[PDB]
Amino acid sequence: DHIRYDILAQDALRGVIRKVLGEVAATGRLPGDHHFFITFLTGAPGVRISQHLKSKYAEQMTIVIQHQFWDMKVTETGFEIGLSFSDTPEKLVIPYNAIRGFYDPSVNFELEFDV
Amino acid sequence: QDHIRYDILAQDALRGVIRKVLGEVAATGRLPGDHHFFITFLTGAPGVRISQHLKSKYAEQMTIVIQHQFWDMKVTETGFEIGLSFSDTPEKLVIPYNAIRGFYDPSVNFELEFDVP
Repeated sequence: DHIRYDILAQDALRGVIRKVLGEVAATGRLPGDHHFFITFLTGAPGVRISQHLKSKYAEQMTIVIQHQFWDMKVTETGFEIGLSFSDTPEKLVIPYNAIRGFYDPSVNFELEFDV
Repeated sequence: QDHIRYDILAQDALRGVIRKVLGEVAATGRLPGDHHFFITFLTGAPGVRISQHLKSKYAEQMTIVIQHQFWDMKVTETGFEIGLSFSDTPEKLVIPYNAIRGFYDPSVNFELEFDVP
């Protein structure tokens, strides 16, 4: 039991999500008809949100990076993005370890983690 | 139309798990707990270095077991090297990571598969 394959795998997969949106942010544009549905834990450590959003999605929120999003920056720890809302601009930092689900419908790809 | 190819990205990532695990063992020199690996690879793939004895005994695929009697395990950038005994004649094997087709750890029922061809 000395080997935590489950952890190792999820860090590895986690790092795929890093590479991906890592190159989407490089060019600012999203390739072909691609787009992501990243589901994360609003209260996870490392997460940077607003009491506004947190008082809206107490446990977990699901953003959607499509057509045009903004300010997306991608670090080894997580991704920062802009999220224009009906009444206020929001900017959240979502650390990878906080992501519990990544879904890309264009190529029917799905990742799920234990949070 | 896929511009990202998640599969190739997931595969190299998981292949990366085999690297740190095999690399951790190569460090110490002993498998932890009841862990042991069933590594299946292509004897034909390039970079693979095995003897005529084994290449003839095994056509294209082969499954090796790292458990009780292994020596000189060296993890490199390209793949890894391991020493095992087959029918009492010691052997040295060079397996490049991209030649691995499957990795199984019966100890904790953990298996990984790749498109080795």
